[PDB]
Amino acid sequence: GYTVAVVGATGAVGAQMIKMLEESTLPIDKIRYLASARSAGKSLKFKDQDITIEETTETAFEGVDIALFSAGSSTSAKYAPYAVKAGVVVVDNTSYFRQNPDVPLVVPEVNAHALDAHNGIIACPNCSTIQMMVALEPVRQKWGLDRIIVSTYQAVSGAGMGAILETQRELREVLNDGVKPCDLHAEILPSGGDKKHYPIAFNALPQIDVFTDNDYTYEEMKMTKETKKIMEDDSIAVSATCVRIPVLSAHSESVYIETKEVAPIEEVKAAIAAFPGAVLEDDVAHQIYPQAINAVGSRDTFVGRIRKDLDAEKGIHMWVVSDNLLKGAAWNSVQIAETLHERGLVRPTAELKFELKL
Amino acid sequence: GYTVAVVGATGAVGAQMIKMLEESTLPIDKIRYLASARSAGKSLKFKDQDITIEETTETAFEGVDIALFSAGSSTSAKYAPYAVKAGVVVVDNTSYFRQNPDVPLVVPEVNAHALDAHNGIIACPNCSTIQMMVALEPVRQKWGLDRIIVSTYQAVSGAGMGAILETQRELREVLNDGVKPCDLHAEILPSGGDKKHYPIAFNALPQIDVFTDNDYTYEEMKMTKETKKIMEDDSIAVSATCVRIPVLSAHSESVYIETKEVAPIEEVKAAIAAFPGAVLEDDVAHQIYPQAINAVGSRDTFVGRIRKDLDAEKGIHMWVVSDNLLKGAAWNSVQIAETLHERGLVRPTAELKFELK
Ligand SMILES: NC(=O)c1ccc[n+]([C@@H]2O[C@H](COP(=O)([O-])OP(=O)(O)OC[C@H]3O[C@@H](n4cnc5c(N)ncnc54)[C@H](OP(=O)(O)O)[C@@H]3O)[C@@H](O)[C@H]2O)c1
Ligand SMILES: NC(=O)c1ccc[n+]([C@@H]2O[C@H](COP(=O)([O-])OP(=O)(O)OC[C@H]3O[C@@H](n4cnc5c(N)ncnc54)[C@H](OP(=O)(O)O)[C@@H]3O)[C@@H](O)[C@H]2O)c1
Ligand SMILES: N[C@H](CC(=O)C(F)(F)P(=O)(O)O)C(=O)O
Ligand SMILES: N[C@H](CC(=O)C(F)(F)P(=O)(O)O)C(=O)O
Ligand code: NA
Repeated sequence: GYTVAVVGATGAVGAQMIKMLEESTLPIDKIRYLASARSAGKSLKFKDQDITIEETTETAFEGVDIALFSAGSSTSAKYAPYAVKAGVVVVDNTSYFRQNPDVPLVVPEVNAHALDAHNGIIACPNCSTIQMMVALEPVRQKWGLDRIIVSTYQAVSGAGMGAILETQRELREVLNDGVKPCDLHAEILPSGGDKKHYPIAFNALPQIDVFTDNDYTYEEMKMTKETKKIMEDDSIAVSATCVRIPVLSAHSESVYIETKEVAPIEEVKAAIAAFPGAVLEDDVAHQIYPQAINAVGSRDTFVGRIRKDLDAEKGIHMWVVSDNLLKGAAWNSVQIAETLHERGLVRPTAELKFELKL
Repeated sequence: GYTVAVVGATGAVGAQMIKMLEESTLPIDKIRYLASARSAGKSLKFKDQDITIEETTETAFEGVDIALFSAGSSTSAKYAPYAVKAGVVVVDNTSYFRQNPDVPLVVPEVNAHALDAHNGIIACPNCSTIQMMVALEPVRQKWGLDRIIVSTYQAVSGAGMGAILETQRELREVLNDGVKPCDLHAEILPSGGDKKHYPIAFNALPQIDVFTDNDYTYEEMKMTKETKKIMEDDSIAVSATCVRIPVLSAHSESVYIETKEVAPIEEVKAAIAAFPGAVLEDDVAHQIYPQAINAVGSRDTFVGRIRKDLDAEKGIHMWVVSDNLLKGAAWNSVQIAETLHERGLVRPTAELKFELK
């Protein structure tokens, strides 16, 4: 069996990585929980076992077969290359390595083939991108994809445990203490590292991550760039608006596409229904559509409100929902590791292709 | 001055209509509040004065100059034609008369001209449509509009006072009682008149109003058909997705447009800033963009996140936010009434064109 390390075991994704590992088929002989100096020394469960949390260091990866990283881009940049050098296969939840040509960017239902040529690091894509890829890939396979316009409705757990706690505090202050939403104090949202912070309670913040040079945010551009890499087609036009709403878990997305060929809606429905990891929830006669609260806890991606555009021949609208901590993060990572095992790809990489930052 | 009646004075919109009238320049000699039998007798304030709520009947409109309706489509269906008969000018905040060719469907900043030929009824458009029209008209004036794609983030107050209280209860039960959002009991949302009801707490419900036979909701279809009427151009392609989110007040909209001619972004920002009723809130270097919680209480429509599409040369994305009970309803209605007064259009209609029921 494998020695498996979870880096960032204490965070929101880390907690779900633990759960998905507990429920995994992976033969695990030994598990290790790694975090920062803040959590080192504390204890955390794996099933019934007590696991002591260790500080993540350059030397902490000896004897490790598989390491799942979810501790921010900084941690992966510093330590993932040292893990590869130790002989680990890293599944990385951060954006740091995603656009590196030596790094597969994988949703297993879409591009498992990319895993075969890995060089020690597999990047888990952006959470909002992942669920959109599951929904759209069965459509692309049959009718092609020319463009995507997406507006997201994103849960706060994607910004981490602190953002979850901030959201609950703000809501409790409003609903129990009578504080006005605009009088709330915020410390993290919309973006922890950015200069200014705004309340999320009873609000909708059209900012996820920091702004880039082109007035789109990094989140919006990640949706653009990662889609093109995952689907291996730079010609797919993608533009996004990414918005944080008062939901703790599960991202929802209003997705518009134009296919290359006319895609009859009933066949699109059937195509999505038949695609692994995708579930059709589309019965408007009984008000059946994907809902964030129903998707929580499920590894599946739910698709409904499917209908053609009122004017554009090749245009289709839909509503896509998935648990952002599961398919958006921890489940996608564990599924990658299971696929690596299936394909006999869990082994050291001889040639190091990644800078050691010390 | 005028005698002004508010029909549906006790509701969420009714309360804001009172507030907008209290803050209005309209010369009001006498104020009347109308509602159902359940409210008849009770008292509501107009500034410092005590006004007794009257039951709305087909004969209760004698002497009235202006009637603002926001009491449901069936209430306007039954009573507005009798108000017109009595010589009233009706400003209707329901969807009922909106597609009638004899009825102007008005956003004052956009199509005030349409008021001149009114036949006693002027329809206030759908809330989510209004703020989109305020944002987009200044762009259409200069570079035209080929298509609109819009995804909404709608506040629960649009569904009425009960939807607010249902949302608050649900959130309290999750946060205070540890009830999973899954297990919440709902009675109103997504749509009061529909068969099944779902929790909104920590959720996003892709249903507003009921479904039509083309799989779009009436809300999505209203944004389509009302846009075409307001902008007087049936050639504008409009497709919408309308979503309820856990916000009490103010609608947000992710709006994609394609113009007829390429519209330079700084000029688009300048045109929106210069347009009455629209405010530019767009300074990404300082994280400035419209926000629902900031828009509550204001008559203005706030526009930001303005940027060209990454690929379509004439494509532009933006973010539009307005208080759905103000510009979305009560303020648009009162502003209509003020515009009628300015244009000398508050007078009895000679020819009745609406069937008495
Ligand atoms: N409510 C509770 O009683 C409870 C439950 C769960 C989590 N928590 C705590 O709340 C914190 C919230 O985290 P967050 O909002 O900042 O984001 P987060 O995404 O939820 O977690 C970030 C993860 O990255 C790890 N990390 C950060 N810097 C690191 C470094 N230099 N080297 C190795 N790992 C590093 C963190 O470990 P560290 O934990 O050591 O910082 C954490 O596991 C967690 O870190 C956790 O300690 C509390
Ligand atoms: N706790 C709650 O669930 C909640 C809270 C406040 C009010 N309500 C009542 O529930 C009903 C619908 O719920 P909602 O929250 O969506 O209300 P709403 O939209 O905020 O208000 C609807 C308004 O229309 C009026 N109206 C209804 N039927 C009428 C009729 N046949 N003739 C004249 N006026 C009429 C109501 O007056 P009336 O008040 O006289 O009915 C009310 O002022 C309303 O009638 C409202 O009064 C419910
Ligand atoms: N902030 C996250 C998305 C991110 O920006 C991220 F976590 F860095 P990713 O690795 O791209 O999923 C969110 O709102 O869900
Ligand atoms: N349900 C309302 C919109 C409506 O359906 C309406 F109140 F009937 P309208 O008069 O068309 O604004 C909302 O979501 O805000
Ligand atoms: Na194998």
